[PDB]
Amino acid sequence: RQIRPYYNLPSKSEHGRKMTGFLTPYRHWMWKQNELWRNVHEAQFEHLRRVYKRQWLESFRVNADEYIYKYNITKAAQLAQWECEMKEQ
Amino acid sequence: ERGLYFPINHRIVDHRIAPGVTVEETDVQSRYRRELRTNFATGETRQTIAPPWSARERPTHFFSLRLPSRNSVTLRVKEMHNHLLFSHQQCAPMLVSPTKLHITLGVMTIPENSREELVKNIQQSMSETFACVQPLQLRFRGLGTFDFGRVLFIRVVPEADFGRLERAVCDIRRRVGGVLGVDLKGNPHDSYVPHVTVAKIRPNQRQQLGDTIPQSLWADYQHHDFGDVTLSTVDLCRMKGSPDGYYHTEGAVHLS
Amino acid sequence: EWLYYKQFKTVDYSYRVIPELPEKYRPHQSGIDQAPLPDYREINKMPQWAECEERRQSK
Amino acid sequence: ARAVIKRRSPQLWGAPGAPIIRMRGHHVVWKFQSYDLVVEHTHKRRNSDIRLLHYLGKHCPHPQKSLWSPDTPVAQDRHLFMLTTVDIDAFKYWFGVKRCRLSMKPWALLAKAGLLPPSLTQNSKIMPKPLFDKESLMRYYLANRKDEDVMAREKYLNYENSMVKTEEERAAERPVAPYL
Amino acid sequence: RADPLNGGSSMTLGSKGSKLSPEPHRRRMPWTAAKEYVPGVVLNARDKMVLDGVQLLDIESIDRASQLDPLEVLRAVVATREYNISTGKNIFQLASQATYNGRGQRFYRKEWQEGTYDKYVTLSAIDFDRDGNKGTAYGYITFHGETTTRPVQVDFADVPGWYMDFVEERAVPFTGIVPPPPSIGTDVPVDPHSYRLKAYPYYDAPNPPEFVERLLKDRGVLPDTP
Amino acid sequence: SRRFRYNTKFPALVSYNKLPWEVVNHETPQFHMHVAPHYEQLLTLAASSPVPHIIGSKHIDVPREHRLRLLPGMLYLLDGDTLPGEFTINRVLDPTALQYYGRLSSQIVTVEAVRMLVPDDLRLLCNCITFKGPLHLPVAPYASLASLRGASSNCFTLYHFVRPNRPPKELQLEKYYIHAPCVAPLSEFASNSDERGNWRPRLQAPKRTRRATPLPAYRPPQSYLMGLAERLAVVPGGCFGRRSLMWGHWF
Amino acid sequence: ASLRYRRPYWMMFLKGVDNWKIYTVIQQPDHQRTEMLYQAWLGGLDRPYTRPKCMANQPLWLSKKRHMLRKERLDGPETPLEKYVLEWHKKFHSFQGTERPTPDDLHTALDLVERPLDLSYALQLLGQCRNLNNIRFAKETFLVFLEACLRVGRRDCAEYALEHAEPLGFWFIDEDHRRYLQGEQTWYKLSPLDNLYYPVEENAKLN
Amino acid sequence: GHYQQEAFEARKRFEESTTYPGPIRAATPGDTRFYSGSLESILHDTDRHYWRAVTDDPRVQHLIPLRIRFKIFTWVTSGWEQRMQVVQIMAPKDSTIAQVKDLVIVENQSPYLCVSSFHLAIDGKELDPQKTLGEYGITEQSQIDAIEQNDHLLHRDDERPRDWTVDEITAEDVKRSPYKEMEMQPLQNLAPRYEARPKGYFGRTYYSGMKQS
Amino acid sequence: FRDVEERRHSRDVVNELPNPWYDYVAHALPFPDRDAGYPDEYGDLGQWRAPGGPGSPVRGPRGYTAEWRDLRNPMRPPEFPTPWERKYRQ
RNA sequence: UAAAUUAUGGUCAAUUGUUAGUAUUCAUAUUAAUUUUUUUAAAUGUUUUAUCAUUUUAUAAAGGUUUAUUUUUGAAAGAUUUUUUGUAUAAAAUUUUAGGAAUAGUUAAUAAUAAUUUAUAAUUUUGAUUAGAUUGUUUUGUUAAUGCUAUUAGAUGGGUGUGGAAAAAUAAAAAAAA
Ligand SMILES: [Mg+2]
Ligand SMILES: [Mg+2]
Ligand SMILES: [Mg+2]
Ligand SMILES: [Mg+2]
Ligand SMILES: [Mg+2]
Ligand SMILES: [Mg+2]
Repeated sequence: RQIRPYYNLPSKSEHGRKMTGFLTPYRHWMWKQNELWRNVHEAQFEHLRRVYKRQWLESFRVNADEYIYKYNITKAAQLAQWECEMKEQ
Repeated sequence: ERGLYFPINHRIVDHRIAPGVTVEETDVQSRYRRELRTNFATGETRQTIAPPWSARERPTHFFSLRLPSRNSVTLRVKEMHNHLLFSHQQCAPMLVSPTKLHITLGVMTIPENSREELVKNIQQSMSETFACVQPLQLRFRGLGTFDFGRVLFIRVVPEADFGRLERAVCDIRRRVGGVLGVDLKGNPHDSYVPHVTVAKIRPNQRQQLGDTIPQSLWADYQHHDFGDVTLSTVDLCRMKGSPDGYYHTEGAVHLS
Repeated sequence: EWLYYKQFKTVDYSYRVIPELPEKYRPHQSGIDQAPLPDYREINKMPQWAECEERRQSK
Repeated sequence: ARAVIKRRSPQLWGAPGAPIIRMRGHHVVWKFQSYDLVVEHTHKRRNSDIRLLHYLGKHCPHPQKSLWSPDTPVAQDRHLFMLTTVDIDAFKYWFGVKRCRLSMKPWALLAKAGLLPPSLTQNSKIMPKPLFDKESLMRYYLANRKDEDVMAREKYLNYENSMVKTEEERAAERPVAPYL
Repeated sequence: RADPLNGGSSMTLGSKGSKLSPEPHRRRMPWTAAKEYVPGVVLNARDKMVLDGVQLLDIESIDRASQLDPLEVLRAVVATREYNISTGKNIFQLASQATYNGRGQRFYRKEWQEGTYDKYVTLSAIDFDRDGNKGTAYGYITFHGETTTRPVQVDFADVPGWYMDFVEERAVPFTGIVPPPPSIGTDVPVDPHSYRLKAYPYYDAPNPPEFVERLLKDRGVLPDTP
Repeated sequence: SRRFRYNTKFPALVSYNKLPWEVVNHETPQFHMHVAPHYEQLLTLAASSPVPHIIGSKHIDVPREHRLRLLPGMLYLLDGDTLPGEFTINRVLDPTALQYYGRLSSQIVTVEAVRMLVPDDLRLLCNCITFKGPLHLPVAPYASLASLRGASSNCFTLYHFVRPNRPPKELQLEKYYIHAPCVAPLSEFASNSDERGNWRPRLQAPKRTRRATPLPAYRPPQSYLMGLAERLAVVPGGCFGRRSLMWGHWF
Repeated sequence: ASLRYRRPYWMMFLKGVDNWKIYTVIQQPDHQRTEMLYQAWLGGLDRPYTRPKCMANQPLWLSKKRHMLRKERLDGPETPLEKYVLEWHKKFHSFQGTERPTPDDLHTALDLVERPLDLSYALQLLGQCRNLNNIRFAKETFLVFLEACLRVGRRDCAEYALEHAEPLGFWFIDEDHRRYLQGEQTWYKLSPLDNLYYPVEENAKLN
Repeated sequence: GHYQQEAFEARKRFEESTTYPGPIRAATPGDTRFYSGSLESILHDTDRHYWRAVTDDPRVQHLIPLRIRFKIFTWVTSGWEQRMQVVQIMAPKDSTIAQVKDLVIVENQSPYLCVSSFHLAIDGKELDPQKTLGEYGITEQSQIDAIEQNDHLLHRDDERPRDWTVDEITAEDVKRSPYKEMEMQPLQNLAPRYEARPKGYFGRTYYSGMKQS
Repeated sequence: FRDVEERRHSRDVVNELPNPWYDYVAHALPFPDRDAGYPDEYGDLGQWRAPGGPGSPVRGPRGYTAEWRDLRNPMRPPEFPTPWERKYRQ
């Protein structure tokens, strides 16, 4: 959740929530610091995201065109076989 | 309440309008089934279309099957004229006189200089093409429109000896337009649509008559049956309306 | 906070304010008659301080 | 966007949301319990199969003695084992190309495997979270920063295309005499 | 979408932000646009204990028996005035006091002048509705010595957070037209002695030492004994 | 959010969720809000390079018949003050309206007067803006405005004809955003100028023995704040910039 | 926590309205005749009436007609001042008024005082001109107010206006006007035409 | 843009060809009304519902699908909104603008549009009812507006319709016009129930091209 | 952080060693590379059949040809006189 | 219309009732179940927010359906400085009652038509519609075996129509913007 501490700006109202998120400057500075640290984490995280993306794309190229090699040979063979069976026919 | 909540005929997306427009910016309203109304309903027919350079020049001569005397066709077209004129007599200038009724097998432009070489050569090739063909019994029922509803004609049904016509025509098409270069308003590798032209609006007429023949006249005769006719006679005709009272005839061939 | 919202019949405890619908929600059906017309001359009698300051105005 | 919210199992955004890699298993006695690594949507239905993109694997959270390998006087190998099956082609596809999310427990797992760095939630409570000030960081950065082109090319090789053509395979692939 | 925080990085839901983009996330709800807002609850919230022991009247109580000592009326007016400034001063409360309804003056909100934040509003014109303390207020925004090209409705003009400073040099009569103040890079040649830039696009402030002390005394690096 | 493909949901005839079509009312201040920042750009163009129909010698004259197929959209400048015939005169004295001409009057010619002229039949409009004195821009010799006596007798007027209650499109100002350079700063080095010898180059940066004076020490703000403007997606001032760069917001 | 999905779409951003669930069910016949009865209870109409389809608030014209048919108090105006105060409430308190008072109208209003009652009235008008309407005064404003507090023989209110003039918003008080209340100058003003000191009892030294 | 002049120029060069045989209509298919999907989609006439790899000969367009824009006052619950409705005809290439008015009048199905006389105009300039589309360079892409009689009076409170929110609707006008059709007094199924957009939808300022805050 | 880490990472020798998990994607395609033990057209299990037989995809297809020359009579002594064991050639 | 070998290959089908003249799957058997036993579930307060408001949070209530249930990205995923595209709602198969008759806001064409448009209309004995029973097309048990015998549960109309999508009124065991 978004943490609401007790020294956030208290809203005096009976018609609604008792505490408005508004920060003591200290809280803002703090939050900034913590969030810098997690930025450090997510940098490497998304770095790995796109790294694996190109890894997967490259493997797809190589294996898929190996596949197209073998497959085309197959369907060329079948087609030859057919036109032969039709000459025989 | 008396049918589908959203009638199926009313579900229409217009893809010739930009994407996102109809969702947010504005809605576009149109009667969309005038356009979707098909080629059977409107009575249009797709004739071999001219290349622009050929489209520029007037046609001079045409091939025709001459209708014999005592036709089912001529009779029934006369009956149709009677009915049409009793309904609306504004048709009177549109209609073609029953004297000029003929089957149009193709249209062509001959230049006036090379005139005799072309008529002799054509006539000869024509006689060779039709040498083996015996007379043709063809069936006429139904009406159709050329040139945006300006030309109103009787269709030739492919139910009969029509098949033979198609080969026959496609041969002269490949001689007259293929061999000696002549302007056939279409491609010589394409077949012409044979027809009997009944009503027509010429350029001069168009001002007083209007830009299209109202479909309200011929709607009821649209599928009417005009009957069968056997045809022994092929003509190559130049179009002059005062020489003999029938289209002036430059050449002839007898099918027998 | 939560105690305040609790008085509402919100089914999911969602921090929204949903009122109720009483059988009598309007004055006329609660038996209350038209608001009584004010007697005008009675409220236009000058107040005490005004009379006292008229007394010290004549002095 | 439900009028009366389903209160117990809320989420973020509409359902089905972006696919998230979860660990889930039916609850039972602790002695038999296994987990499933599963790529699925954010909003689950009653049976987890309805939204299930892929099945990544089984993970058994019971340290086991290795009776498959011969009893080995090597110290480290006779620590107990923890067994997990990862499907890593599907993992790299989903995570990399499809841009998944991750719950924390699967993250710890895949960290152990060497597919991901250790998670955000794994805390040695020995060390604190670090401090920062921009001028010191700047001094360190001015101290060490590599060349622009070196860096650009590294980003090229990591993110964009890896496999490249040395001049040799060019020369070997270009047509010879009769059509040259 | 148009402008994400840290590019897309999804490793936590919180990693994105509290809003994915400045732009409204559904097109059917435009007001979801990212603004700079203000604590309306606290800043309206006027003090009702100022109105203790006062004896206010109402507008439509005109009755002879109803109203009171002129002395009581005066302390009533003063109590009411103190009740309206009891939080801060609204623009329209500041503007009615200044010459020409304060056209040309620079209205800064408290938090706009503290920290590396520097911003104010030059007043172009004002519409007082029948009620003062409310209305519409238009002007030019000046942020870090960079100014708007055209005037704009001043947002949160009604919320009582505003200060200004009256200068005769800036006053404009209703006849003439309030000029936009020059953006310091373009119209006026940049000068260091006249104006120095607080903060610039890649800058941010050094750590104030008391915050550092406090955060370490929180995380338990520096000890704190009862 | 992107715009969706097509509307198959609701009947077209009824049109359902549609952004309202914005229409410019000439009675309000809002009119000038739209028209003003265009005028300035327009004049700017006229100060640099020529545009053909901008400058007329005399008031255009058309028949009643062809009135509305000729006039609307027309914008032309005249030397004197003469108000178009068969046009009821409205003075614009309301300050809110006058307000939007601020930038145009300060950094271009001073605005002397503004006039809303409405045809007797009420279906046509003329916005008439009278400028006083010379441009606060430099004016080129080959430029259009150089053919005018009111610039470079010091008053001159802009005339803009438009239909009332139309979208702020068909007042045609957007054709004018052609951009030509002001050649005033380089006029110094042309072979025509005799001050070109008073010029001296700086090729090399001068040796510097002192660093820039350090900024005053940072005071952390004392009041309550709305939280990270990063995470709230608020651009740096709530003004301009990208949400990724948080510069100049408090901390 | 928004009411978006709880109530009909047109009710969005609905505030201050009493028990909004009412206007959800008003279509139903019994709720509708309930409302006929309610409108009749509010009065001001010839006919049985009901507010239009989806409206939660009452129509502007209707509440305006309710406001103008509502009989003002003070049916007995005697002093010119009371007349002018009734006209004042007519002009400037009119339902959804664009117009706003002028310091000249307040001077005019303040010159009609005789009895202390009228002082209270004029002073509450002034109260509305400062606090409610936010209107800057002129120099002569304190002149007017001062001579007005003299006319009724109550000088308490004048010095009470001096000791704090900032809340009441008198932005200029000539120093002699201060002295007159502090007791320094026997007289507050001299009438040039009269060449005598005001008030007259202090002018007893001038004689 | 670029397309328009690329294809225009292409057509114009195609017409100047001395040698062309003409197309073979067995090789130049029409379009299908029969294709997968429930919806019926109308496309460009150069385009087909199947895959045609080959570029067909440029044809002159004998039916030009004009779009003509109107202003409607749409009732939404809060009050009136002024929005835009396009009417789309197919107008023959050589047609006269009078005839375009006539085709437009027949094609509109909404009761609120054509009540009085309207004038066609492009970027605010009226068109001659006398002359051809050819002269004015009207194409599908061209933006054509339409202007009613009372439209220049709409800045007043009279001609602009009166919403029952702020205005009396009386037994005078309960029996007349859109008010009558609307059934102001709520019924159980709520009558024709119009689209509603709330008051705070755009904020305190209504919709605009320019950002006002 | 990234920089310090790259530094102490490149400094250790146990790295610069290929990691099968980190480095590549073995197979990106959704279908397998070769047929493994799945039921046949007759419904018979993988264990009941070996691939490559009659169910498999078909292989397809004056003077003298180049295959005429390689052939040689067993009567004539061959190319290089490889000492075949008589029993084996039998 | 000829045999075959370079020899067990291409990975296990295998059936168990002590009856009573004879004809016919029928009592007493094994396996599987109900009879039969508290070693796996669980308690209420969902949550932020700019304050009487506005953002986030979309399929377990019942009714009994056999020619039946069908769909997008505009939400999120999601990465750029702004206008961005096209593809979808449709169908085909499989459908129960021992003794069997008619069904109906109704078909198709027209079209953003028609509570009275036009027509020689549509469903049915190749089993309809009503009516009974019943939660539909990878799940079980028995068995050597073509069989026989199970499979829950979950989509119940509209009426200011919000939302990307109605799936929107207790009944989680889905971490829901530090
Ligand atoms: Mg998106
Ligand atoms: Mg249910
Ligand atoms: Mg049933
Ligand atoms: Mg079916
Ligand atoms: Mg179906
Ligand atoms: Mg209901």
